[PDB]
Amino acid sequence: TGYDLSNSVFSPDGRNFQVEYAVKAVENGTTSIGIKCNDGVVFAVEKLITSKLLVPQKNVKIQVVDRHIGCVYSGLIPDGRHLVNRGREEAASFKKLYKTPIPIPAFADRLGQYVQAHTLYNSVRPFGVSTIFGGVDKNGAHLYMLEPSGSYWGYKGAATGKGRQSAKAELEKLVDHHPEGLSAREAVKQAAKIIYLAHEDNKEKDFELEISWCSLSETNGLHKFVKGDLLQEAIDFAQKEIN
Amino acid sequence: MTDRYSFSLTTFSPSGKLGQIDYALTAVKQGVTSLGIKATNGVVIATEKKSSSPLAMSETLSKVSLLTPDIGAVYSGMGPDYRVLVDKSRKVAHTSYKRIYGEYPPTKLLVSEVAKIMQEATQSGGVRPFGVSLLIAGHDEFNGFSLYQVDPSGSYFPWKATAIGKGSVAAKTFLEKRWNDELELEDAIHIALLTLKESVEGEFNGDTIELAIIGDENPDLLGYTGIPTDKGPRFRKLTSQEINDRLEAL
Amino acid sequence: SDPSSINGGIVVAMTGKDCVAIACDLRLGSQSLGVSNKFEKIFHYGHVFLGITGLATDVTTLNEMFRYKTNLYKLKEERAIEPETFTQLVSSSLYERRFGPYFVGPVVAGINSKSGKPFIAGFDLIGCIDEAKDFIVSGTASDQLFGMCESLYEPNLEPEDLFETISQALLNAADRDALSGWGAVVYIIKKDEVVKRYLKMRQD
Amino acid sequence: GSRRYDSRTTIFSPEGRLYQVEYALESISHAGTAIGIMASDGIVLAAERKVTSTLLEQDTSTEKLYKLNDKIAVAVAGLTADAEILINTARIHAQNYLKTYNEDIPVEILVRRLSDIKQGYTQHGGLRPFGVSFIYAGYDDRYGYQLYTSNPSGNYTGWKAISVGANTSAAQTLLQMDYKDDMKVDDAIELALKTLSKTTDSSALTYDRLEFATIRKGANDGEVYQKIFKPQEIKDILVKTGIT
Amino acid sequence: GYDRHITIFSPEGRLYQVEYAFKATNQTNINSLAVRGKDCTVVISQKKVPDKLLDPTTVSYIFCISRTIGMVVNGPIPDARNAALRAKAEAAEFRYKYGYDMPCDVLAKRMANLSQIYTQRAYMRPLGVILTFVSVDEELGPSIYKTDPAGYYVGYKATATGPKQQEITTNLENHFKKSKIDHINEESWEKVVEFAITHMIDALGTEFSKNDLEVGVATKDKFFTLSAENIEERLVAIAEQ
Amino acid sequence: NNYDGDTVTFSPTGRLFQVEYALEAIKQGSVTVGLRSNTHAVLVALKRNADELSSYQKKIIKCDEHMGLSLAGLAPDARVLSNYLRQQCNYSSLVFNRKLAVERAGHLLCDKAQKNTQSYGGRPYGVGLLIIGYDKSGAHLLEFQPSGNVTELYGTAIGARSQGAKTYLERTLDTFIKIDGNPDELIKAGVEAISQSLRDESLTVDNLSIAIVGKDTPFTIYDGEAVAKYI
Amino acid sequence: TTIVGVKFNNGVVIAADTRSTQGPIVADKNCAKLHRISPKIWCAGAGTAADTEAVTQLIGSNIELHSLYTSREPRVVSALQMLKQHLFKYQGHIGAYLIVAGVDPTGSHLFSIHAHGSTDVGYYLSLGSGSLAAMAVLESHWKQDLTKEEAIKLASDAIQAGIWNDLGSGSNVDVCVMEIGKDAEYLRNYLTPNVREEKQKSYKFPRGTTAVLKESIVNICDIQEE
Amino acid sequence: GYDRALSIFSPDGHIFQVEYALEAVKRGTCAVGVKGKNCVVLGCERRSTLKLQDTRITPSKVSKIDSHVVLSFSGLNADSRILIEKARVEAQSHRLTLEDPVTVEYLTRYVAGVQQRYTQSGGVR
Amino acid sequence: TSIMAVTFKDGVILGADSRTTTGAYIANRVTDKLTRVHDKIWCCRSGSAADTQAIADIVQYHLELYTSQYGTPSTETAASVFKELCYENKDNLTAGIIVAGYDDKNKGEVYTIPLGGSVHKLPYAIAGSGSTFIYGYCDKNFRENMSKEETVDFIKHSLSQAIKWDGSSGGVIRMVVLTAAGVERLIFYPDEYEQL
Ligand SMILES: *C(=O)[C@@H](C(C)C)[C@@H](O)C(=O)N[C@H](C(=O)N[C@H](C(=O)O)[C@@H](C)CC)C(C)C
Ligand SMILES: *C(=O)[C@@H](C(C)C)[C@@H](O)C(=O)N[C@H](C(=O)N[C@H](C(=O)O)[C@@H](C)CC)C(C)C
Ligand SMILES: [Cl-]
Ligand SMILES: [Mg+2]
Ligand SMILES: [Mg+2]
Ligand SMILES: [Mg+2]
Ligand SMILES: [Mg+2]
Repeated sequence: TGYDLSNSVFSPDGRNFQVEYAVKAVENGTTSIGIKCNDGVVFAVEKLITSKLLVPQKNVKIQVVDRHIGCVYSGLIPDGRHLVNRGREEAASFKKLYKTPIPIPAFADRLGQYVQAHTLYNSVRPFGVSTIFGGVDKNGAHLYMLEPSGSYWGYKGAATGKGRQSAKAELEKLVDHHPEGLSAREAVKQAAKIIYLAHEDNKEKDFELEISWCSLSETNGLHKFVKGDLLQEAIDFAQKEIN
Repeated sequence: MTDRYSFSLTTFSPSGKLGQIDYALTAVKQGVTSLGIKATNGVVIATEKKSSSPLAMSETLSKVSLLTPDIGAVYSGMGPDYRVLVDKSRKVAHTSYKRIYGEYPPTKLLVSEVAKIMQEATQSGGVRPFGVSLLIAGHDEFNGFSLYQVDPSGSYFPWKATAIGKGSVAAKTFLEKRWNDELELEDAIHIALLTLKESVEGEFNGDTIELAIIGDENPDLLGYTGIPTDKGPRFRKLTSQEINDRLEAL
Repeated sequence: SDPSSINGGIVVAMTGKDCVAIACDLRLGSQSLGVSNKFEKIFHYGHVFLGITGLATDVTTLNEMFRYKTNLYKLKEERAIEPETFTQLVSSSLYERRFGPYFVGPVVAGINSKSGKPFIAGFDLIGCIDEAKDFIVSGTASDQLFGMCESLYEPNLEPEDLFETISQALLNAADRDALSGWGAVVYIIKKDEVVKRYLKMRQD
Repeated sequence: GSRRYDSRTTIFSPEGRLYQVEYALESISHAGTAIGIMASDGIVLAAERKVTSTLLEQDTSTEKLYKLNDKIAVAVAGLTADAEILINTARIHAQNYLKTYNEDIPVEILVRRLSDIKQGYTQHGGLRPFGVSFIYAGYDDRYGYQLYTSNPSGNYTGWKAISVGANTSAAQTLLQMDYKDDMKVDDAIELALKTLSKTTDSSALTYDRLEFATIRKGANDGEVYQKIFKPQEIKDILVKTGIT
Repeated sequence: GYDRHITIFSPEGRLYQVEYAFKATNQTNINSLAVRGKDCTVVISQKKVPDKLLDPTTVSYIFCISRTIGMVVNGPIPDARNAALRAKAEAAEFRYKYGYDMPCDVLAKRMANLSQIYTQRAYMRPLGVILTFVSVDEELGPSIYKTDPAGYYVGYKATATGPKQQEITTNLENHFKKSKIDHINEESWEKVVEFAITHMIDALGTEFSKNDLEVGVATKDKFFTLSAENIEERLVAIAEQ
Repeated sequence: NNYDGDTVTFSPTGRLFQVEYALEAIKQGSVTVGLRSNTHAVLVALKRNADELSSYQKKIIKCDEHMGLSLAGLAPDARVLSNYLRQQCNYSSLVFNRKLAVERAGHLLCDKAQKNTQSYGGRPYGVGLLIIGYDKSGAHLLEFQPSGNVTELYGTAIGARSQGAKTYLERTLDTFIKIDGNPDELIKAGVEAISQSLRDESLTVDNLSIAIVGKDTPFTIYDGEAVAKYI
Repeated sequence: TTIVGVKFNNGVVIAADTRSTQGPIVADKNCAKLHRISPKIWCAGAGTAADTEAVTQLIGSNIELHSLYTSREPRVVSALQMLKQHLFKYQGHIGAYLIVAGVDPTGSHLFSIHAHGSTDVGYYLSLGSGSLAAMAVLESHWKQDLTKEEAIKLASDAIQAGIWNDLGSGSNVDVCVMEIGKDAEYLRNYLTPNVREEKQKSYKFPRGTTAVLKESIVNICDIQEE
Repeated sequence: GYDRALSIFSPDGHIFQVEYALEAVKRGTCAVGVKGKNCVVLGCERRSTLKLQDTRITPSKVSKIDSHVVLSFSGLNADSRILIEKARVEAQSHRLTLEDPVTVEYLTRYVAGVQQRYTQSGGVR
Repeated sequence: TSIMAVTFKDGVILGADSRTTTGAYIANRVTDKLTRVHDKIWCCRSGSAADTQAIADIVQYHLELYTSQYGTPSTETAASVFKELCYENKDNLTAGIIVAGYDDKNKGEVYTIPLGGSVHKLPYAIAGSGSTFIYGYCDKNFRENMSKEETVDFIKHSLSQAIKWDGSSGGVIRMVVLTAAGVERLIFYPDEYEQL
């Protein structure tokens, strides 16, 4: 034994225990989801209200990369911010050289290679976040989820954090019951519901809902936050479904 | 990131042993048998092509390598370590000799350069020693024919004939009884094939044996005429057919 | 201003039957001012002889450099360097200063100890090799030496005849150059004896 | 991080010794014996090759006696590959000094340099020390004939006669017994061989197991010759002195 | 026992971190196969999509390195993508510096040499992947060269990688014992893909739908992967004889 | 236990012990309170002395005319992070003729603290900060933890016995948020809040440290007889 | 300097003159302007003679190492890319103008490379002070589908044009023939059209003609034994 | 470069590497210094375990730093050479910039400064 | 050097002369000034042969590596990589480059990069010393959405005039046609285009 004390050490199994320990920090975090719709993507996240002293709508968690990509993460929040900062450098250098805004698959591999690099050496610690991200490019909508190991795939729906099993089940129903696809406005409503349903795992403290979207029709293929009347409409729909 | 292993991974133990060099020599012992014999008019180096799978094409894996037109190398131990040493050995023959003196290094000096690379893996920060022993055979105008062994420590010794790896102890005894100072090259090849048969379990033919000589100049292998002082390489790898012909007179 | 003609001086080398000859004047100047009549321009590293004309600081530096390099060569190779190999070392050494060169005109002369073959070579300041059969010339009176050598020289001269030819080539070329003269030295080189003769010449 | 795997090669023991130096000296004690003897008219270097084979090419072999310049030679005890790194450094220092001052390097200046390089590997860098001890035999026009030794610590000392490697305790007692100040080179040759003959772990001392060298003013008039003895010349001196 | 944590020799002369990296190789539970035709090289790999939420079009272990070279990986995807990006970079730099397309066997040697360094230098860990490189080389013709975490590489007539490699290996060994030739004697690549899929079915004892396989094909001057519908046409031809 | 030797090592339950140990240094530090209305933002700090001969350790640092923080934990680390905020505030003014937004100041402190939690050799910061400011979107109060977590609040407290002040502010939330255009009453509410965290000792003239920033009020610190008014 | 390259049916031929000049003075009457990069890849070099030899030996060395690494015979396009990228880096300060030719697995090739790093393709090329004299002969007599015998004739005729009409060129013609599936033949002094006539007089001196101050034996031998 | 902190504090407020360096000095041959009214004398021990020594060439225990200052030592001989060299260089540097030889106090302060620096620098003992 | 790129209905056509000069001496009379950076992205080179060859080689490398990672690059992306090299190394380069390419989405596109390193997207572009003499002709005769035969005639007639008046231009007129159908090379000899 001792194989789990140092990063980049293969156990006799062929496992990197330090990466597996990072996943535990992710599992410990709040619930965050992603839904791929007809012409775009929707992101949502659970924000635990620790105290009445927290200013509502102010501690924003979802982050924009370039103008077309949304990122949301569960686990160590600072680690997520560090990864998005790197993401913004990658997207800036791509646009500087190639002119076109970075495609989503291209962007995914930039984060992927960077996170994978933090499993190659004992001088660094793996990332304590799973990141759900995506947006709209020239080839249409793309949703991705990226784990501490550097592993990422494309998703129809994605979920991570404490309420992930609950969320995954609700996402699996939508995929089966809508093979022709889901509209952007529908996906915002369904996103609100799934966070409310996933809140049963964090039922001790009350929470604040936060949604964002990129849609070719609804936002012109730019990342925007859901605000005001459209946010309240999605909260009302979510509150109706739990009762 | 940064390489934060700036300290030695090979140190002296209380008994005065260098552990990582001893363990490297153990890895060499587990490796397949290779040998070298020096004749009056040439040198022969030989080894078994231990094929990992029959689907593998063993012609694509070269255990006997040209370093310069007049110097060849064979090994026992870890093949990958040997491959990168052959790359570094070829480059250092140019950078630290041919680019300065306009001629290929003599056998003893190239050996010295390979030894120096292997010594540095024994003392430099954050590296393990090379897990190979090399046998280097060569010719040069002022020293004639020569055969050298190089160990993981960086130590090198000249030999009349020797063997390294799996069945070295038995092979060296066989060579001591057969070797004299009046051997022709054909006689040394005959002895090399006899010696190598003892250490081989399975098939013994031109497809499972790798054998090269340092002999006469080969003008047919030079690739151009018109310069009288360039008469071609002394290193020649024997063909599958050329080995099988000498196995009938065995 | 021109570094190759501040200090002045000349070297010439020739081949004969089983022998080579190399010769130089002894002058060092500061342009018009004569400074030294004892500045020899021929050096040797074992049986290989090197003449160097041009800027005197560089002549001295390059001699010190090739002594250093041939000393280490002998310790590692366990034998004296040969003329053919030394020629390649001079070429390499000069070309590594391609964009900041030594202002010199080197000349190699010697007999290969194994083959017995007479060998001479010349170089430009960045190390290009001229390996002539007949003769090599270098320095501020190189034009004058080309004229003397091209008429006086014949192949396969005996050592004592070759001495007269190279001596007369140097002396008469030196006397038509303002920056060469003030004495002269001739080396006659055979496979296992070398004779060094100082020549009597006009001191103006 | 990396700290976990660091041996810390440059630290003191609670007793104030350098672990790696002490363990390197233990390594050297198992190496073939090398002897240096200084006489009025020259110096002798003798050394024993370690358990050889009948198939080792002896005439082209050199593991023990190396030439540094035309006036200085060394006898090696320890890792040959480590010695060669240092030898090539010493050869360069000698030529650097000759280029700068246009005089051959005095023996003590060359010895101090090599010794200072060894010292550095004990105080900084976190690398293992060189597993080598040298006997320096040399001549210069200030102190004449000189013998020195250096060890992995980087400490060096001067000697009239000295041994390094295996069985130095036994060898130093035999030299201390038969050495005299008015001794000559021919006498010192005989003492060096007699000392190895008695201290060797081999059954008998033969030509194929020895390397031998002399630094004489036995060179026509006022100069110094280094002689690295050939296999046939070692065989002759073994018959002359009456050991075979 | 720190000789099991970093790439230094054990008393037996072994590198445990290299051996454990080989074990990571099989973590994906996927089997790959590579064979050579007359004019082509075919590589097939199992495709498993366990999650219904995954986009199946983005799940792949076959990579287009250059126009001529394809690479299939046996091992975790992060290390696979690490190796892929490096091979792509190396193949592009080669063309720029030396003015011709990097040969399959030379890329394999370079990637193997990189792997060798991770076994000798302590700060770098080995990649838990086995890289199978395929092309139709302009000098050597149809080519299969495979790399592992030890830094070993060799050429192959055909090869197999994964948990059930030995079963596939013996199946192929037996076929080449009968035919007594180094390749599949077939004109079209379509029939060489049909051979590859047939002999994988026989060896593993499982049937395959269009979504259960992933196919790559090397021809003269291009390497390409088949779509689900291109595989379905292959599976129909196998069933109809 | 085995996983607390350095910041580069996760525990089997996914914890970073070196960070949690740095978080402990804050709890040992002296209490400090932060609270704001719509017009003004206030810091109140209980300063700690070594003995009766010694001075009271300063707790409040000015970063710009419109921004500053109070500290609890290692004072030298607060000097490093406050110096970094002074520079980022200064860079914003010089390059963009723009006062640095309080929210963006939080984001920069978070990212600086994070780098020290993912790299070998270094150590986490051993201090917690309460940043107040008035920018283009009105009054703001932030809480910085050396984990990297920065949070925007109406009010809060950090240090020893901070929970008492934090409960009081949670009750008074609806009252003190409405104290607009009355600096004295907002400070009274801050002094009454920090009083809930005292035991044995009371607020004396060289004990108490108050700072305020607002609509037409530069960031100013009150010490000595300037805080006697509020005792 | 007069260098030419001529393509033929099954290969490429390269030719050059043998004169080296320092201003108006002929330094070398038998200069070698043909360089072997690899056994079947040769080039003719014009400009700074030290630069042509240095640049062909550096790339020739790297080509040999590359050939060993890839287990493949070297390609002309490789030598070309490596030469042009080196010369471009040094912005023309390395004064090497080369005609690069050879045979490899791809076929027979002929390129020109200028000191600044530009490359040209062609069936016939010429470089140096004699290029205009040589190119006049090539433009007059070159045709598609030349035989080997015709191409050596055309190449050596183009060099002769340079020898006679150009003051920067003289002495002899060097040729190198690179045919597909054959060893490259390097014909040093293929033509010798400029042998100096017998002199009118012998200038051999009587012995003792030169005045001598001092004689001494030089000690070339090492320090002696005994 | 090698950065490892070899000289560190222990729970009882001791620096063991510095204390173990004093143990090396204890092992060294005895050295003594006595100042009179108009002179100073430096006495040094030579251990008689080493005979067959050449006393002409063997490093002497007292070293001149300048024409007017001397340095003797006890401890590791190889270590002493590095302090003597640095001191001799600083002596000539002082003469070159101040146009006056070092005071004995100044030369001492310099050597002691070098010794101190090697107790809180990374990678050095 | 006379070079042009013209966009028509089915794609884009690149045209160039074949003359390289050292002073008044024609070093090469069969030069190919049309160079491939991708299957359907080509460029016209004007200025230093060494500089334009070096730039094209680096761009071909960048787009090969782009293709391996992100699939086929846009003509706009190719022009951007050319611009980056030309703009960031403006002090040490003499290169005027016309970038021409065919997408299926965007169809035929032409980008010109003059000395400064600026980029200009145009329906057609002319450059090199020869271009000065045909600004009048090209402006009067260019129409959008021409046929292949009309566009080959337009380029042939334009470069014919440029060659006639410019000593720096001459030899053959080379053309490269970029359409959905693929890549066609054309050559037109003096006896053909001189009598126009
Ligand atoms: C030939 O190029 C040179 C040989 C390699 C020694 C030498 O003959 C020479 O310098 N020739 C000069 C020459 O041809 N120069 C051409 C030229 O200037 O056209 C090169 C410099 C190419 C630019 C003659 C003497 C001008
Ligand atoms: C053509 O551009 C060159 C070929 C690519 C070799 C060559 O013929 C040449 O030197 N052309 C010059 C030229 O066109 N230069 C242009 C220009 O004049 O516009 C540069 C300024 C770059 C635009 C002729 C000889 C002037
Ligand atoms: Cl490599
Ligand atoms: Mg005169
Ligand atoms: Mg005069
Ligand atoms: Mg490793
Ligand atoms: Mg014209």
